[PDB]
Amino acid sequence: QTSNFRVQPTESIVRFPNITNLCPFGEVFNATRFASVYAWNRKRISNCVA
Amino acid sequence: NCTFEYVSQPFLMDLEGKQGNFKNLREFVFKNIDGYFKIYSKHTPINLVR
Repeated sequence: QTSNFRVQPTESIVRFPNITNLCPFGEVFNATRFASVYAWNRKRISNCVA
Repeated sequence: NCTFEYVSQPFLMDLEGKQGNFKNLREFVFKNIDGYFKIYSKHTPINLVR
């Protein structure tokens, strides 16, 4: 028994889920009217894919 | 102040039959580990008091 033989992998693949729960940036970059700089509007973004 | 919110299809109401002591046993397990809140459930037919 001289050595060992291994079928090396040809390539590499990755699979994460369907990527669907997109964050609502449209509501912040495509809003009809923005707030005044002295009274800026603030929106909390959480539990979504940005 | 609100730092989360979530919704899903309802689970509590899957009652069977109409009358007789109690119809369906609801079983829940709540566990809080490493920030995560884990909720397990099951529903089962039953015909018995106590």
